[PDB]
Amino acid sequence: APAFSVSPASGLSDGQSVSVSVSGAAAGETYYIAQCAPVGGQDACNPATATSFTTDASGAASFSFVVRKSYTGSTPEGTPVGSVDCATAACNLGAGNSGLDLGHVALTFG
Repeated sequence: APAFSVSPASGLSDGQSVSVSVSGAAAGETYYIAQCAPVGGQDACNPATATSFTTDASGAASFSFVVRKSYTGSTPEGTPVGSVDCATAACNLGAGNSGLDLGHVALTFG
């Protein structure tokens, strides 16, 4: 129903920025946009790229974001495995709340 896409969805380089656009929801609902990837241990998420936004004009939210081939991630169990990479594993950028699920774009590194 809602809309969550990113211009550059492939061929992303460490540091390269990406364009994100959220048009579908509406004023009266918050959302959390973040990128996470599993690790040889369990799972890790990026804290620096951890940001949130809210809808309003017909539920629109377009802004400039960024990506990193490898980002310092950490387990959610008090176990900071260390840094995380997207070369051997894949990274997924999703954005939404527990009540509404917009979707996520699978990032690739060619």
